[PDB]
Amino acid sequence: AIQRGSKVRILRKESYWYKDVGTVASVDKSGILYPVIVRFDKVNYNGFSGSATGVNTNNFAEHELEEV
Amino acid sequence: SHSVKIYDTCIGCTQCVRACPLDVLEMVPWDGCKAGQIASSPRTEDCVGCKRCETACPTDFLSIRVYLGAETTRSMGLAY
Amino acid sequence: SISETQVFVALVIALIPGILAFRLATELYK
Amino acid sequence: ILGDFAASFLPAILVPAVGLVMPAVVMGLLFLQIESEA
Amino acid sequence: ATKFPKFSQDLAQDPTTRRIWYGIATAHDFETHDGMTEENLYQKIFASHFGHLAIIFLWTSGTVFHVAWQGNFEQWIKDPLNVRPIAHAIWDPHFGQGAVDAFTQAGASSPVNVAYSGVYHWFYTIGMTNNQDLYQGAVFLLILSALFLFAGWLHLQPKFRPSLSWFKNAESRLNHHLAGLFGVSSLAWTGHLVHVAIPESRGVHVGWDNFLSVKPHPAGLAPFFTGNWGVYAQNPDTASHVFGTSEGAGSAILTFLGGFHPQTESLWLTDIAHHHLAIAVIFIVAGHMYRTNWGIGHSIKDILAAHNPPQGTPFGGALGAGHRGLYDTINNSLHFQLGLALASLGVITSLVAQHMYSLPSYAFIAKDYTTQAALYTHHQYIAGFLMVGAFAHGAIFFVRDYDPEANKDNVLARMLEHKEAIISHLSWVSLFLGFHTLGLYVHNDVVVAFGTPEKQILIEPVFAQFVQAASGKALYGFDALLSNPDSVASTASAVWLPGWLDAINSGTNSLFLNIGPGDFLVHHAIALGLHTTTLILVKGALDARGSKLMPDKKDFGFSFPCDGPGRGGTCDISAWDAFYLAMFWMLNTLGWLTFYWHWKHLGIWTGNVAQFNENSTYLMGWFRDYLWANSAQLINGYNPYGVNNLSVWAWMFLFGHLVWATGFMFLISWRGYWQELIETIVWAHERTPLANLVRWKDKPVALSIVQARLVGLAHFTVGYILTYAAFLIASTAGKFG
Amino acid sequence: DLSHLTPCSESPAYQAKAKSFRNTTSDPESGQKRAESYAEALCGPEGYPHLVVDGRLDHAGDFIIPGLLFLYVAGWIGWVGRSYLIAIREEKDTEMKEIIIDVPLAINKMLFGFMWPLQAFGEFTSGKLTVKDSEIPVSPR
Amino acid sequence: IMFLAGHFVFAFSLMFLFSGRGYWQELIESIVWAHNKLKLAPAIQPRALSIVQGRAVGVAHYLLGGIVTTWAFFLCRILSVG
Amino acid sequence: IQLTGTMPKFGGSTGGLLSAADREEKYAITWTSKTEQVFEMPTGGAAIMNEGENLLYFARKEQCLALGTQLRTKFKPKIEDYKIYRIYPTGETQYLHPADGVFPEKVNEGREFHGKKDRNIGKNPEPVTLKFSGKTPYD
Amino acid sequence: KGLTTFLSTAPVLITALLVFTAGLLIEFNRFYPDLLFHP
Ligand code: CLA
Ligand code: CLA
Ligand code: CLA
Ligand code: CLA
Ligand SMILES: CC1=C(C/C=C(\C)CCC[C@H](C)CCC[C@H](C)CCCC(C)C)C(=O)c2ccccc2C1=O
Ligand code: SF4
Ligand code: SF4
Repeated sequence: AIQRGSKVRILRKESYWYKDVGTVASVDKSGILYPVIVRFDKVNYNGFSGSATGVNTNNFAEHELEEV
Repeated sequence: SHSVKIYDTCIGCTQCVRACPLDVLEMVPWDGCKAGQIASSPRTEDCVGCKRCETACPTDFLSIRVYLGAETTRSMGLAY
Repeated sequence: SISETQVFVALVIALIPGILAFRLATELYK
Repeated sequence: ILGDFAASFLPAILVPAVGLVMPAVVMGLLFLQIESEA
Repeated sequence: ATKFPKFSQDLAQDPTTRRIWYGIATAHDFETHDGMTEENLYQKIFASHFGHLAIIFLWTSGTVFHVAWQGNFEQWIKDPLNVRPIAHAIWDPHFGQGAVDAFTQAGASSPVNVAYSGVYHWFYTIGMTNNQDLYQGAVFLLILSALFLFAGWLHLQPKFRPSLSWFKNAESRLNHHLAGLFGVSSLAWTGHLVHVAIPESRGVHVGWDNFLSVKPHPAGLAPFFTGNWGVYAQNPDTASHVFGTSEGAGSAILTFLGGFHPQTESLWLTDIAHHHLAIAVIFIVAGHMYRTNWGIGHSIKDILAAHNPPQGTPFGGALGAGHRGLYDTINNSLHFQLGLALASLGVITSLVAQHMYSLPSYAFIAKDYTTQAALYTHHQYIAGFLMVGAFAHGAIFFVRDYDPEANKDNVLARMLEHKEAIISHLSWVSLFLGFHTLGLYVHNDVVVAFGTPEKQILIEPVFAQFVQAASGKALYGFDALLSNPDSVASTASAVWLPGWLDAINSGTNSLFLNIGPGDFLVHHAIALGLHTTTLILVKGALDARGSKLMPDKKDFGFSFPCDGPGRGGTCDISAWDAFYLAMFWMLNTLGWLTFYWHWKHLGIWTGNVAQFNENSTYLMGWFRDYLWANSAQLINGYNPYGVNNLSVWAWMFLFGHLVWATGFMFLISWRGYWQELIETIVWAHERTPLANLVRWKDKPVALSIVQARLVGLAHFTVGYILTYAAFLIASTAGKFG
Repeated sequence: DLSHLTPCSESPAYQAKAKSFRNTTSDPESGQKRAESYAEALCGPEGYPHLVVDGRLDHAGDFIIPGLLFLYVAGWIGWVGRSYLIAIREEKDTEMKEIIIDVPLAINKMLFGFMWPLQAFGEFTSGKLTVKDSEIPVSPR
Repeated sequence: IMFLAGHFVFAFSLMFLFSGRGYWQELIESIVWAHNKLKLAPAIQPRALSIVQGRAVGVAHYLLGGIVTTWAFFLCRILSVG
Repeated sequence: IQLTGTMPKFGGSTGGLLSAADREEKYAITWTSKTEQVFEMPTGGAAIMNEGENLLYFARKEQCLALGTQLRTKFKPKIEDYKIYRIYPTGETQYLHPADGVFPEKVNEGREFHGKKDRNIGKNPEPVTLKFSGKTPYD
Repeated sequence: KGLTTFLSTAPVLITALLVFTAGLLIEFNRFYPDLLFHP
């Protein structure tokens, strides 16, 4: 059910968007641990101090997600 | 000596190695990533603990993680 | 007031926790 | 200035001992303790 | 390869000066010592307890020995309201003639210090009369300290080292602590009161020679066994009783008036003895609660596991699993026990401070004003220390002792489940107190400055005045539950009421002070201070294990500097930030309440209560009529024209300012500036002639980040207490001295 | 009954102060208007008006009327802010009109913000005021 | 009034000077959830002030509060004795 | 081994080797350049890359890689052929920075997994599990 | 056209709002001064 553009909620506790909903940019079909690239509306804390920009996408696994 | 531990949520973007100022990190081949590589920290006895590698990591929580431990004359970065 | 000898009596009494504090501190080190 | 209390000469001995002599002894001994190798 | 520190080998191979500083600060953290088991941990803590009790008993022995030796306990008992108590003599090689002449005080011929701890009143109340009774007490305390030292040395020997099951025997420890430490000790103090203190208050010397001969009551131990206990309350002390002598004295050893002694302005010693016997009985009964060896009793685990509201209860399963997982979480974790102990001790120390000023238990201590000020401030600052340490050890328990598997969906887990709802609502109540307390203070400041003090928002604290009237104060005219004589509580068999009502409705004591609009705002400042200090402390205790910016905060432990400048900047994110940032808020709150106590009591003791009652509603009255007005005799302790007896207090005032401002150096300037400076100093040492012969064994580095936060915190704290103790003591001793 | 607090007219410390009340505005009798307006309050021994806060009537003007007025105004401000914040979400460019405020929407939010408690009760009973604990970001324990 | 105001701003400076960013980021994280509970999430995500900006705010408040205090003290002294 | 190199034309500074360089360890960087240009030392000031191969000594590894970054970036001839050594006062030389001959940001076979955890960073053991042992939760 | 977007920015509108609110409060305390409580 995980396909590109489907809105999905994160189940990683340590993630910035734990229990938050983001869209799927791409899913990798090769044998990698975290194939689902998920892009979010909000931005992460990542960056240096004083940086106005931050990342808003990450790779996740299948069991780390749920489709809404 | 500090402990630089690299976890399996690594995209192989090599930003930690280019951000490292004392050549602690390097890239090894890895079958578990799309980029085909993961970071490793062989000469972690040279780690000062600046966490520039942790700054440059683009994962939601950092795949590379520095644990400040015992302090040596290289961890302090002392010219004297 | 207390006497002059009572001060020296209290001092040599105070050597008994003086020695035993040294004995406890070395065994707490071990 | 000596006091009217009993054994007034004991402040004249113990106060320079606890303020000068044994702190010098404790800093010397602790210096030798914390700076000795092995 | 350095033998110091022995307990940590990571710090032993440190080639810098951080090794010594961190071996000092990690010496008492026995849990992180190398090669430390739990069985050795508990025994080392057990022996450190005995060493600490011996330190307490030696400190008490030194206090009593300095009252006996170079104090004036013979002269003070004759005139307790005029003779100044002497703590100890001064032997200073640095004194000139002016300081020797100034410190030759209290009827002495030597430079002496005036006692402000007020143990003179305590000793006079408990039965001490001459210097020999103090000397025998000091010698007995020396023997007791030596006994505790030998016990601590003995319990490190492998024959007498207790097992781990003995240390975690909570049921027996609680039984012997309530029955024996709290009940037998209170019963023994009742025995001292009815045997020594009450007859010495009535002129009857007892001593250790006559306590088997002087019978405490005319009907001795015969009404105790028959049951007619009223014989011990038949002839109470007359209101015309004079303390320490037989005229006006009664014969009853357990009276129950509940008022104040008309001469000493303190509670009756027979009242104190009756209270102690009552609480000794209750503590012994409470000590017979938990099962140890004889089958009957309680087990704490069954009480905790049975305490969860089931289904069908109107609250339902709101607590989740309830309290299961406790008695393993609490008993395994020493930081949980330490935090609970420090919280209980801080609350009861706050109660000691709030009760020894309004209900003095020592003879002529209400009229020694500087002793009251020193005692209240000393106990409230220590209560703030204990309370902040309680929350710090709660944070330590979460970061290194909390197991989410054992505490699964219990009360402790569900605290962390909504851990930031608490932080958000505590932030809301902190802002709700702060914005409006500062708004009313600034409004009052502006309208008083604009010549219109009648435009002030003056709010009468009607709820606390209703509480005062409910306790029996007829001044506010509420006529509620003890103020009127025709209430169900007033018409009861309460025989404390004839003493309590004229003790509370007389303005000559500190019992239930008159409160007005200047007491409402300071109380809300106090509520702001406790709520905000609780906000830093709860916020760091619940975010100790980790949170959104730093998920793995438990891997670095309790006390780490930062996690780098990445992720936006991560300064003060360890759970040690809670302690570090809450020492400031605790000190600010204790400053607020001790300024409140000191200014209100200075208005009371001077006899002009209107100054506080009109000037405490705005902050310039605080700044002028309390700080500037009462610092006058303080800063004139030494001037170009001479030296007063308060010259040491002016010197401590300036010393506290210097240490407090030196703390700003460690708190504002940070590490790498100083590391870059020490590198140039190292170059200058190694490149100059005749000093490069002297080489350091350890490489001089700057103080680390947590170390310097701690050093600036310690400077801020030590300067804070030193300058306020100097200002307090000199302010209320240059007037009432 | 607050016997310690006397009315300012019967208090003989307020009448000494009320002669020397300064004028605040350009109106010459502003001090006399303040003196007559503050006489209905309760004055202590200082001669200054006190406010009794327990919700009683004949002293509700001290706190209850200003408190309810502030609660209406603060609920207006918070409800118009929440309405604007909700309205600018679901239109795919929210930071730019978070930083540069869309005035024609903000005016329509503001002038229709008088009926804030009715809309607050409607959103509370409808369940659209409070987000459920599942659909919300929570920090790690 | 300006004397007391400068004392306030000098004391206000030490919150920024003494503390660090990682306390306030976590406190703002606690506030963000309470806003999320009532649909009050701002589009511009609230961050704590950066470390350099925290130092800048602290030193600007320190200088402002001290200088306003000394200005008020000097001017009110010299407008009474001069 | 034995470090055949000539020193850049430097006027001498105060930021260079201290007493611990001849007693604990010092570091060296050797690089070959086909032109003569001006570079900035981490020691302080500017020195001259003379024609041919260069050898410099520093007190720290970070100074050597701060020089190596200046040799790689910000130069038009784009010097990558730099080697970093560690010299103990006994005389032993350890070749450090390009161990495989290739830069660490480029992947190479023959390098093994160091510090790699086959687990998520959130899937770490609690410290309460690892009480009273030498093991810390990142092992 | 680009000027109205600048006037619709956060500082310009917050300054206009604060000046309007302060002016309303000042004009109220001029015409109706000294309101410590509701009579
Ligand atoms: C901790 C308790 C305590 C404290 C704070 C003081 C403090 C003082 N005493 Mg001492 N003293 C004490 C215990 C105490 N004493 C007891 C129990 C006795 C034995 C009966 C005396 C006997 C005594 C004499 C005879 C004299 C003083 C004097 C002094 C003054 C200077 C110290 C000095 O030179 O003599 C210290 C000399 C000693 C023999 C004390 C030995 C150490 C005692 C027993 C307690 C140990 C201290 C502490 C618990 C261990 C270190 C703790 C560490 C963490 C700091 C100072 C006012 C002098 C004075 O009056 O000058 C004006 C003086 O001549 N003291
Ligand atoms: C708490 C302990 C204490 C004690 C008992 C003293 C005692 C004294 N101080 Mg000192 N001092 C101390 C702490 C103390 N100091 C500290 C902490 C500070 C730093 C703030 C100072 C700052 C200070 C200054 C700057 C000066 C004094 C001086 C004096 C002397 C004044 C007597 C006089 O009128 O001149 C008579 C002086 C003498 C008779 C000379 C005494 C020299 C003795 C006999 C030598 C003993 C030799 C001994 C074997 C070696 C030292 C002890 C050894 C165990 C290490 C006297 C020896 C003054 C002085 O004269 O300097 C010596 C002086 O200039 N002190
Ligand atoms: C009846 C027997 C008995 C009694 C009297 C004690 C006594 C004590 N035990 Mg112990 N215990 C016992 C048996 C007993 N225990 C049993 C059988 C167990 C085994 C399960 C334990 C296991 C045990 C542990 C594991 C520990 C203790 C410790 C201690 C000490 C507690 C600290 C202290 O001194 O505070 C004394 C404090 C008070 C008396 C006052 C408490 C606070 C009061 C109630 C508040 C009000 C104060 C009041 C206003 C008075 C003010 C004073 C005045 C100046 C006005 C104390 C000496 C500790 C230790 O080693 O210490 C050396 C500790 O580590 N015990
Ligand atoms: C729509 C705006 C809005 C709303 C309704 C809320 C509502 C909430 N906030 Mg607040 N807040 C906001 C904006 C808002 N806030 C902003 C702008 C700030 C930064 C200064 C904060 C920072 C903040 C703190 C630090 C705290 C709250 C708290 C709270 C709660 C209690 C109310 C309170 O303490 O007010 C306090 C309000 C402020 C300190 C500032 C409010 C500024 C104005 C009044 C907001 C409205 C004007 C807005 C800028 C423009 C409106 C849009 C317009 C174009 C239509 C409540 C859930 C507390 C909480 O968590 O309780 C559960 C808490 O501790 N808020
Ligand atoms: C309180 C605090 C914060 C939080 C501060 C925040 C979130 C700032 C809040 C914004 C305020 C409301 C800006 C108000 C000041 C304006 C510049 C004044 C004009 C505003 C107009 C509306 C009048 C930090 O981020 C911080 C970072 C590093 C060290 C210390 C601290 C620190 O102490
Ligand atoms: S902490 Fe600094 S030196 Fe250590 S690996 Fe990371 S970037 Fe390199
Ligand atoms: S910076 Fe982080 S994500 Fe990028 S290669 Fe290094 S460890 Fe992997």
